[PDB]
Amino acid sequence: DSLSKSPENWMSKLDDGKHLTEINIPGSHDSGSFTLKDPVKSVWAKTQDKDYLTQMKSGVRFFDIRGRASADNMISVHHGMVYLHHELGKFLDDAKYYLSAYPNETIVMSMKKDYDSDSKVTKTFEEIFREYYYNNPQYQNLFYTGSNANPTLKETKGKIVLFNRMGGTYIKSGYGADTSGIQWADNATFETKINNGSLNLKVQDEYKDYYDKKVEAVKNLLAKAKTDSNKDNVYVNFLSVASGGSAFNSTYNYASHINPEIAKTIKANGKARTGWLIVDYAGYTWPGYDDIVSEIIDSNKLEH
Ligand SMILES: O[C@H]1[C@H](O)[C@@H](O)[C@H](O)[C@@H](O)[C@H]1O
Repeated sequence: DSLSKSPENWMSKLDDGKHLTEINIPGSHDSGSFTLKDPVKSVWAKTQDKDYLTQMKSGVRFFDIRGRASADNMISVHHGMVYLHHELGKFLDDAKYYLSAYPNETIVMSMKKDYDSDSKVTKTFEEIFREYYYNNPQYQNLFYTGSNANPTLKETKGKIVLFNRMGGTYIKSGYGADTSGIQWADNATFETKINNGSLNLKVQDEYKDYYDKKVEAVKNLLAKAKTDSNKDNVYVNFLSVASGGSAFNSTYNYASHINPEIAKTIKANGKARTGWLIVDYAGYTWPGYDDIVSEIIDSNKLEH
């Protein structure tokens, strides 16, 4: 009866009546850094080792896309300064390709300008994205354009939904899609209203935390999500941290220690509300250890 035995289609099995906030959804942090292959330059920069398409087969439905405008018509996928060797449009095609395959899955694409734009560039990153990406003919059916604020799965089945960190946007469909974007606190657990007071955003993004204070920070959010069945609260709980949490040698190596541990909690809680977990090294499982993504998936309640 376990849903994650087949990660490619896990959503297609939920109740399309559910709001997407009410859906426990695994995500990858810094989703497109999988292209890094210099082991050295990789110690903190690399956060994933699969590609989008596998992340997807693997069960990942929240992607943390970091972008930089390198052209008025182009958004580069970056990790700060570090160009990650593809274009925004690399992600969108693979995703378009993928929903196209598993049409009853939905993806939440977060889009945050991680770096200043190149000198040629003139249009703002939001401008750049509203114009040449969201409002583009090629991606026309893919982006949820829906009127709703608490979008249902039924509504967004087959659509890339926006979790927008671009700031104020002239886009009206997705999460915090409105003129005042989403205020995000630097390095903190914090709460805000988005999409014009329709939804509350409760985030744990304490990315600077030392390793034990990180872990306590995710558990804290997870203990909030668990006992909150309000549709109008969205939870995004970042399991990723800087510097290995000051406890480890590499983001990979840090990853190896948080995920399994967080996985144990989630599993302890059984079928409860957990919100959206953003993990480094999504879909990587160490022999013996619980898998955070799988547990995320199996924490959902599906059929009575
Ligand atoms: O380095 C951090 C980390 O990538 C977080 O996941 C992101 O939310 C922050 O914006 C960023 O400053």
